[PDB]
Amino acid sequence: AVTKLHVDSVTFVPSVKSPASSNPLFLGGAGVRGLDIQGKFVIFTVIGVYLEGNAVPSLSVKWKGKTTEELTESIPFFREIVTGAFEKFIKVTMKLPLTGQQYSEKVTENCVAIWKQLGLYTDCEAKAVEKFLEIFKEETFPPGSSILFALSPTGSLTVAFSKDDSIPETGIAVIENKLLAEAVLESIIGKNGVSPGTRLSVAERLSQLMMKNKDEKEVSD
Repeated sequence: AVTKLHVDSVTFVPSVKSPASSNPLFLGGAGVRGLDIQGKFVIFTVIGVYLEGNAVPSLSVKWKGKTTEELTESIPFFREIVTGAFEKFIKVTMKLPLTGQQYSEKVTENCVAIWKQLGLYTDCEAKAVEKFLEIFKEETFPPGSSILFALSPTGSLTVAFSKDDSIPETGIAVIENKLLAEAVLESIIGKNGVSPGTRLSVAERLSQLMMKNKDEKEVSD
């Protein structure tokens, strides 16, 4: 069930080693981030989402048996993935050239308003966003380069970069803020996310994996 995925011209492998924990993570799903510009659907980035193996049995408790459609429309299901006490990893590969400032401002364009809406915006989050922006401030990402995000089980966000599809053995910096960490993944597969394709892909694959898990345990190690 955990096969590689070909999205646009990129190929996401079945498993990657987390630059933060060095633990293996399986390919949950992949898709593109694009938008209609003057009549043409322009693809900006190609995204892959990886999850920790223990996430399958964890999610199975409440979601085993749900169909792809049921999981795709489920706000609670994806919120459980985003806030789950397990590691998540995101590989964002550029198709179009993007500057670190453009990209970082795009990923965080809604989180502040969202946190204020929920009454959760504190100085900790303000500092986290500032740090996030500083990390990307002077970076440039040509087509083919990648931005890697590792979300720890407790909410720490590790940021790393790559010139291609390779995954570095360690990250660049870590932002210790659960809300910002979750916001990065939410911006992709959440209800207000930018990639319907990635959300659908994750739903489809997890629906199948949760009905297997038991005695197949394909996400072990």
